[PDB]
Amino acid sequence: IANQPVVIDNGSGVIKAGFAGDQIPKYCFPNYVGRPKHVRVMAGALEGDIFIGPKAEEHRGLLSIRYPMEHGIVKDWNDMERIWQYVYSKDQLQTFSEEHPVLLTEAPLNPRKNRERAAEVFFETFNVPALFISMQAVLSLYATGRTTGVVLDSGDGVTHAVPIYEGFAMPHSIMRIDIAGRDVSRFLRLYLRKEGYDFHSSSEFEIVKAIKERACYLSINPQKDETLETEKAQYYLPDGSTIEIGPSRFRAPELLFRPDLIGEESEGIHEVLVFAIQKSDMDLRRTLFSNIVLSGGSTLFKGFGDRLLSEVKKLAPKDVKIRISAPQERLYSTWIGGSILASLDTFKKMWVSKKEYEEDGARSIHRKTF
Amino acid sequence: EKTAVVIDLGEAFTKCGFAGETGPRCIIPSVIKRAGMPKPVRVVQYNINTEELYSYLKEFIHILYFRHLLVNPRDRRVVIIESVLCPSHFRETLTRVLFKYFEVPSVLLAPSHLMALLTLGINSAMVLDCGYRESLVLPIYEGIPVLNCWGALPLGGKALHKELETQLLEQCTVDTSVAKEQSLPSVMGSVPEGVLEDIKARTCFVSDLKRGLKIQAAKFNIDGNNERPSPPPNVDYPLDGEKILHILGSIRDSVVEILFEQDNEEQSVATLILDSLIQCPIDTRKQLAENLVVIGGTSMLPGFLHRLLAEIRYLVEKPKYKKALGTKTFRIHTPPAKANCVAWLGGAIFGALQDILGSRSVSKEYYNQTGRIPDWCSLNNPPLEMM
Amino acid sequence: AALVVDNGSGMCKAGFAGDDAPRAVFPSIVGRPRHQGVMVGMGQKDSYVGDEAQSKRGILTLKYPIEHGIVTNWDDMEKIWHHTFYNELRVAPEEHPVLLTEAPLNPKANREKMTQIMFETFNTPAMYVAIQAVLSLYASGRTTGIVMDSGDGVTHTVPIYEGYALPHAILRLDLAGRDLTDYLMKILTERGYSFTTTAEREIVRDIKEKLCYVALDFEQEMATAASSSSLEKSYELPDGQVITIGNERFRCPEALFQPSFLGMESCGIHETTFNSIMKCDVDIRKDLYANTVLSGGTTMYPGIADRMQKEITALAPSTMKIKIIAPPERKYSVWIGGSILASLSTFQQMWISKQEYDESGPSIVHRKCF
Ligand SMILES: Nc1ncnc2c1ncn2[C@@H]1O[C@H](COP(=O)(O)OP(=O)(O)NP(=O)(O)O)[C@@H](O)[C@H]1O
Ligand SMILES: Nc1ncnc2c1ncn2[C@@H]1O[C@H](COP(=O)(O)OP(=O)(O)O)[C@@H](O)[C@H]1O
Repeated sequence: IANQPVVIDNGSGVIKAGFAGDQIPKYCFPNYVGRPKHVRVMAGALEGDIFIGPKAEEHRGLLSIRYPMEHGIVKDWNDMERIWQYVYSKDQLQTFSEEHPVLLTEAPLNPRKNRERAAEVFFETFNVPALFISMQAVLSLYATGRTTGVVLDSGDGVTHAVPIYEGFAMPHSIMRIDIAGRDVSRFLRLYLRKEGYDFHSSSEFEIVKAIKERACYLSINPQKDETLETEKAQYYLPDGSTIEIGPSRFRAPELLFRPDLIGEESEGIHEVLVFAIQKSDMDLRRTLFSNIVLSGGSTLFKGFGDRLLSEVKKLAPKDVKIRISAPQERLYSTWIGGSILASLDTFKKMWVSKKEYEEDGARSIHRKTF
Repeated sequence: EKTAVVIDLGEAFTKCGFAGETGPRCIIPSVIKRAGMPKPVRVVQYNINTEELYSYLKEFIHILYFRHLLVNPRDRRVVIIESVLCPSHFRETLTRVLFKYFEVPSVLLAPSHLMALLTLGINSAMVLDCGYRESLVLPIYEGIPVLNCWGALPLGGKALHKELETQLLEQCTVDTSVAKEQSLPSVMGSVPEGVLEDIKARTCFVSDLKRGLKIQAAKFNIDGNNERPSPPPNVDYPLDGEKILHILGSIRDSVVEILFEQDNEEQSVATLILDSLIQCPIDTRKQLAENLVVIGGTSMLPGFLHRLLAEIRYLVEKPKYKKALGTKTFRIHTPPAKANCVAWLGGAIFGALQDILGSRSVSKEYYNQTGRIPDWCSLNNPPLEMM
Repeated sequence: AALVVDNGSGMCKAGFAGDDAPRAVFPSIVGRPRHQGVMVGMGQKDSYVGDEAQSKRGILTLKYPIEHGIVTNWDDMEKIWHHTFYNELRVAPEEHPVLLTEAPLNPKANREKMTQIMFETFNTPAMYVAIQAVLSLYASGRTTGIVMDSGDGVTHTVPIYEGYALPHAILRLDLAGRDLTDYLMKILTERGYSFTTTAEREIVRDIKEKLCYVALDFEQEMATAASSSSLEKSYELPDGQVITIGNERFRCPEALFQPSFLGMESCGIHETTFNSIMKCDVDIRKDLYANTVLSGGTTMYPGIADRMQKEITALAPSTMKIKIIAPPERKYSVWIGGSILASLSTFQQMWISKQEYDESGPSIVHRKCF
């Protein structure tokens, strides 16, 4: 069918929907289902027992948030189908899944059952004309508009670094760590309890995320900011109450670059970037240092690029040019990439028809993936 | 050398005593008792102008020492943490009040969950420590306690008072001094905590699960499906004021069902151990399942533990933890010393610790020089050993 | 009175000369705990070694001091020898002379530092380094024939004729047991069962040793494995959790015969033996075909000999008879050779004394190699 493809970014945090014709994702809402906290047996209460996006925002205090996706993996498929049904609703986009094809953004190095089951849903639950899963790192390069470049995509669920040269992705140099934006929010909630502010409810977890997104700076020298007395910047809640964040503001995200401090067995965000480049051939290493691209939402932290550049410079070889070319629209880069890829005439060959899936089987999705 | 001191810390506020195991456990509930104040005042508040606190610890400390225990404080110093999560005040303040008011000649500070295993001879996990608020579950490994699998709930029992004030008010006859049946509210706008407590102290108990659930069915009388059994017999509580508070036998039964409701909320009184085992290394779950330790005054609530375990075991069959963990038993390790007592003892134990104690201790000097005491949560813990 | 101490990257086999089997066999690993600023309990060792590090996997970070048969951390290596001599063997290094083992074509720095430590740190009366491949011939009592001593670090093929080595015919490959473990972790994660941490890596290695076997026909075995679920076996983890390895069971050991899977860009272990024989003299090739020995613990995979026989026979001439020598005790074949050589009265002259070291220097080891 000639009808314009619908790009959907499968973000653990916020799902970004829209058509390949669109310059930006129009529809961006949190990737969770909101149910009432109290188990409602009686009538005259909140009906439907499903609140998605602005409906969840309206009844935020009343509902209980449960994310169906953890570290880019779907735990509850029934909830994810309802979310994808909300993508093809009257509220958002308002179009037939039978008419328009879809472009998905699956995380790298996921289990094969997760990929096969995800495809099954869009062919069995939804009667999609055509489906194509694409790599998040590759799409970012289409968005930026360069073939060569290292893509450090730090998301909410997963952080992964893929080195690609002249449109060739080295599968052996790819590194994936589960310590992402979601974990920093969990660690900040722990630090805020150490400041004396409890966030017991699942609804209060969103306010910890809101605090992080509003006020969270990465210090160049952590010892000087630790020694220096803080201003104790107050944050205002919807109710009107104030919270004094203080030193917890900057000493929380430190675990991204130093996860050994809390006691998490990982390399670190600056380490995974350097190692991923070191795996590549000696000829390309210099070109990869000179061409680094930041992607994902967990790069929007204040003074992120300044700290990262310093940490990479010390590990990287001496007298080498290190250029970290960050776009202004890092958060929305992945979807824009998908829109560009879908817009290309080459995509026409890339996607697999519903009829081909019915005849061939499940294996079809694996062979066409790359 | 003279050993040692033990500090109030929560349900624990009543735990004043000194080492070794023979000490009195002097009951201080702890308040001031300041004359111009409404009394008492609980001086034990976070988020308090520290000054207010300053003057309070000064006075308490002075008091406890002053009178309460023979102390001759310059020779024995111990602070137990029953908190890991204490914010830096007031610890800063506690030290601060030492330190100069109270010249303190090195102090070791230590957590309850470590002082917990001291008694069973176990160096391994799980420790659940429940008492005044906020309940903590913390697997302790041999050796490192592992925070990463860190869990916490109310209550423990502070909220039982709303549940009880409320319910007392939702029952309602007081037989007043004028032989009139009157509303509780309004003869009284409130029920002082000491009443509430007393009532609780002796009246609340935890039911067996098959019927703990019929109690739940009272709430939920669904379409008449109620199978909440007859309650026990009613009680005339004598109430002070020469009032009588009649109590239904049915409240004893309900209050305790807070601990255990399952909303759209997880039934967490009951997990904790389950949400952490899924977090813990597989290579150690083998010890953690099976080897469980429960300390804290609130587990003196009878029948608590019955259910508790049934519940947990119950829950082990919810697929969600089941498929996740596979199964096995749980066995309780328990001291003979009482639940409240284990922190206290593991404070006594610590006098044994004297060869070590002054070493793993934070120096007075240092503190005089920086005054910095390390926190696990600080980017500068100095290496104290530089001194 | 003398000691045999094999310095394997995986396992340390130590004992007295003349003994049948090694007295002390433990993993060559150092486990340091991920300790935070929070107070720890009593009976806490700063650095655990061997069985203790294997028992406390949960908290301890396990770091192998030997990488590809090269000692990266010498300070930790000394702690392995210290535990071996004083604790495991219960013997002073001053009393008995120590026989050591080296891989062929190793960095010269290893022998230089090795001899310095034993004579200076441990103050041993004498020390002699031997080639692992040469020792394995003493275990089999064969002067002629090639050996494929495949370890955890590296694999090497050294052809020796009538007790005379052909140095030009020696071939070294970095592909070894440790790389196979990392490959197995990746493909198990694709199946669903995720293993990331250092402790989990060791658990996957224990799983590998039990299930994994070599297929005679790779394509036919995978085709049959795809069809029927008879090869699929279950494994019980330390936790109650049980796993089904499936087709990946026999897929791991294939990398030895086809390194392209791991991405080594090298010839297979069967091709290395053939290539070495081709570099050898034309006359002695017949005897090398007749005496192809398999040594080390990396050749303990069920049916490796059957696959080797087929592949070598295909490469070798049709008229030539190819005989593979695979004794039941291959694992301890290198150490047994050391025990036999150390026991031999002729070897008594070959020892380098402390006096000889002091007079000559550390360069004496390079002169008395071969
Ligand atoms: N029965 C088996 N099945 C599958 N793999 C095995 C088996 N036995 C050994 N291995 C593999 O071979 C590797 C090394 O064998 P091992 O038994 O450690 O001999 P080794 O001589 O100690 N190696 P090294 O440490 O270099 O001396 C192990 O780490 C396993 O990966
Ligand atoms: N301005 C911001 N400052 C700091 N952190 C942010 C900011 N915006 C988003 N984040 C973090 O990044 C997450 C968004 O991740 P996102 O880029 O949507 O992931 P994905 O690529 O999987 O869609 C949020 O949940 C939050 O944790």
